Amino acid sequence: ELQVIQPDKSVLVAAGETATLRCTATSLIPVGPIQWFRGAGPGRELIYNQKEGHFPRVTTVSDLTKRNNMDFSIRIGNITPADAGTYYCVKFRKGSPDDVEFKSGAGTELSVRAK
Amino acid sequence: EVQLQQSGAELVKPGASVKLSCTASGFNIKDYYIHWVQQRTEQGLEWIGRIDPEDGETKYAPKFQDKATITADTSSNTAYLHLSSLTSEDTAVYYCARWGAYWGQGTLVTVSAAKTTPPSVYPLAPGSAAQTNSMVTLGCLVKGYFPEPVTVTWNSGSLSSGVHTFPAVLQSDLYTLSSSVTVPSSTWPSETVTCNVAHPASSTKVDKKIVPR
Amino acid sequence: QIVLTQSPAIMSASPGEKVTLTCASSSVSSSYLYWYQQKPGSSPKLWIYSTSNLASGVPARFSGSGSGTSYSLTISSMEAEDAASYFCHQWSSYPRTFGAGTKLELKRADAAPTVSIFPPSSEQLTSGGASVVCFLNNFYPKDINVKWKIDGSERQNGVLNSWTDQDSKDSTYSMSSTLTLTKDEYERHNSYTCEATHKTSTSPIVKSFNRG
Repeated sequence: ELQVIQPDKSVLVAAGETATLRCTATSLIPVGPIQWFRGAGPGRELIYNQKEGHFPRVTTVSDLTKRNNMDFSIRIGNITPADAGTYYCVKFRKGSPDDVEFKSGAGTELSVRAK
Repeated sequence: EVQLQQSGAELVKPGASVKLSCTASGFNIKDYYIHWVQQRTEQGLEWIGRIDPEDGETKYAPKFQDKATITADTSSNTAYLHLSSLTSEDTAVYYCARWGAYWGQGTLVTVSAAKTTPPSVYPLAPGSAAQTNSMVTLGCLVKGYFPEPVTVTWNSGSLSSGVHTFPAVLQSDLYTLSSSVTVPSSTWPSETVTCNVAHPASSTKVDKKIVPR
Repeated sequence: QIVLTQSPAIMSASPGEKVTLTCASSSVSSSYLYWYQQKPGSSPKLWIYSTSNLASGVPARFSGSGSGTSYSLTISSMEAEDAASYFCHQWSSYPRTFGAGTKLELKRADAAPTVSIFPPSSEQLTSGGASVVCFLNNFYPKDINVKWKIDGSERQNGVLNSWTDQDSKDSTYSMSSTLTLTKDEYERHNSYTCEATHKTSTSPIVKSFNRG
């Protein structure tokens, strides 16, 4: 049984700084990619997807290409007040018709101090 | 740098099959989904499918399910697109993509029962003793070849400013293409202007020097 | 699958003009909406991602907006290098789809075509064929009509017409018209005329030669 753990309930950064959203998985099973979202539900915003998508503001804390990697923390650079919100670390599994969400973290609230 | 290099243009007889290739550099395909897209002149861009080279999982749009088979080889860092029972509606440019901003240059796939034919290149010159203007326009007529494409350059790529190479037009299973170049009259009578026509399907590379008459 | 309707399919804008391209969806889409710029002979380039974010290298004059079932791409000040085809794309619903695209041309000043006519070369005449080539280069607007006149009579078929896309520099169009005859049919006539009708002239634009 894999768990998605976000050790930070909330985070405060200044505008222009970097936001580090921490997330660790407890298992490699099941196989599947990790995705980051801002918000939950149907209209949630895709923040990161390790297999497809354009996310030039996001860098991974660790090397996700390593087979035994379980750190899925990301860094969002040049934070502005518009980046404030709740970010969820989500584990996906292989399914039909596309990848299917397996488990989501409890979320990390990002708040920003403006300039 | 990330780059995707696709295989050359293909000519397939209707009902037969073909496998297109896509080799990546600057990254390992094992780490990302590799997508395939087709673009027809009258139907726009259509997503065919993708593969996860890490586990070999493939997805397909329901339109291309029994038509397309996507494979990948992590060792050679290459993805493949196999197309079966090709009809004339499958004539398109097929793209390789790591989704987002990384695309291949595309692969032309012509599905036709017509035979391969090398081109005839003909020079287009105004003639000696003709009235000298400020500019002179030379040309190059490429006629009676199949299939696409044909590569036309002037002076091995040196002349590029006033060049117009026109799209090929099919007439009774044969293409005709033309290209013009406009250079100052103080150059062409005294300097070499050569038409460089290449047709890979016939392995014919012809240089045609433009001489007056 | 999601239908992405881009209307109008072709539009024109002058330099410095604000232009808005629209993308309407058959069903709702989310931040999986990308815009791709494509010019003839090149791969699609990611231009806008997640509705409003510019890809690296995209000039600041571009901007994206929209939500739900309708989205838009906007150029604040049209430039010549902006002339291309733009496709909206969604991949929040399976399977991912593209719009039919909007071709965007730059509305430059009118330009008359520079016409060159070439008799059949000596190489082709020895093969038994005779092609008369007429180049109509660097004109604007794109709309043009060419007729072939042979000794005062129009030759209706045997003509192959080809047009270039809008040039990246001067934003003009070019056209090539080739009239192909057998070597015999060609030698049975003296004067050949390439006649064009274009906005830049209230009379036909004629270019001719005598076979001797």
